[PDB]
Amino acid sequence: DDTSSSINFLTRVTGIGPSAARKLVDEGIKTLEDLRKNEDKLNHHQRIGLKYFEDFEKRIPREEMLQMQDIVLNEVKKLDPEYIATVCGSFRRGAESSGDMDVLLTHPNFTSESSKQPKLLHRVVEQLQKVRFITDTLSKGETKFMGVCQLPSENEYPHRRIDIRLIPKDQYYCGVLYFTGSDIFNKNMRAHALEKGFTINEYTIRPLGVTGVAGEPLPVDSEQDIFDYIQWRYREPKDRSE
Ligand SMILES: [Mn+2]
Ligand SMILES: [Mn+2]
Repeated sequence: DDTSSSINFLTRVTGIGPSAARKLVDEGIKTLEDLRKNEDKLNHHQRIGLKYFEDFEKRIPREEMLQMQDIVLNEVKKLDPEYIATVCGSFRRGAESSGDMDVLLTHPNFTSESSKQPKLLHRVVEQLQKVRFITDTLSKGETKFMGVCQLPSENEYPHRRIDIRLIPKDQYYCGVLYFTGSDIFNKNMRAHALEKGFTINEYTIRPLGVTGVAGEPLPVDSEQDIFDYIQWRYREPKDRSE
């Protein structure tokens, strides 16, 4: 009812999951002013979401993402040019506006065999924070970081969501592909690959076999190699709507 209407509002909060939104109702937390008066019931994540609830509802204009991406890129280069960093999402596809910035990141040092190099990501984050670009963190794993950022005012920008992922270099490409979408796109493509006897995922492309349950990741060094294995002309991201 007008109360279910309540849980619906909660979940609008980044961090607030249903079961998590639910209990807060059983606590008599419904509107938002409720929540502000009740930070203590919330985790760091949720607190942040709450913190930026408004802004988080606003969309990112690509004139904005552009500058974002430049900042992110120039910072990572200065730390180690051997760093690969690509802003994926519809944004990559040319989208006129975006919801959040999401950066895929890699390094040759780091590969699907290593698997343990937090410092790799961390250093970036830190450099970003030092920059005053990242501004808060919702969470922050060895391999992933979700947070907030903001362009630099000279006089102000909204705070945006940002995600940074660390992928082993031998998996990066697929991943870039993958986070590039669109979803149909991925779908049609894995579909195709399959015709051609190949199985793709966000991590790797693999040849199938008899009975079907098969594989063993082919080497990828670019998105192109993906398309090449499946012998499909290469689609630049803009041409990826489907
Ligand atoms: Mn995202
Ligand atoms: Mn703001």
